[PDB]
Amino acid sequence: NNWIPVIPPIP
Amino acid sequence: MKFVYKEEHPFEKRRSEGEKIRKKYPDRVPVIVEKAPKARIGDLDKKKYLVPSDLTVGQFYFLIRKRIHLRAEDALFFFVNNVIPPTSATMGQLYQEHHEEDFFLYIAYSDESVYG
Repeated sequence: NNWIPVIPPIP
Repeated sequence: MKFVYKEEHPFEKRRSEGEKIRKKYPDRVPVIVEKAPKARIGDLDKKKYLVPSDLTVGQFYFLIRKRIHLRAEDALFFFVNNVIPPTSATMGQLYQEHHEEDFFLYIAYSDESVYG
C-alpha cells in the first residue's frame, strides 16, 4: 500500500 | 521476521523501495508496524510509516495508540528484534541500530510485555 507520513505537532 | 509484509513482498522489492525512500527523505526512517501473533489488541489499518528521525518511541507509542483507538489505560508494547525499545530513544537511533537489510525498521506491537 502507500506510506503514512507522520508530522509531530508543536506544543 | 514473522511479518506478513515480508511474505507479500520479496526481499529485492523491499530493499529497492527502502533504499530509494532513504534517499528521498534522509531525515526520515521507513517503519513497518504489525501486530504480534497471539496478541489480544486492536488492528492497525496501515502498516507502512515514514517517521521523522527525531520522534521518540514514546511519541510513536501515542501515535499508534490513537490509530488503534486505545485508551491511555490500555497496555501497548513495542518489540524490535524481540526487545522492547526505551521510550526515551528516538526513532532515528532505533533505526540506525536495528534496521534490517531492506533498510526498513520492523516493529511488532502487543498487549503483553513479555516475549512473545
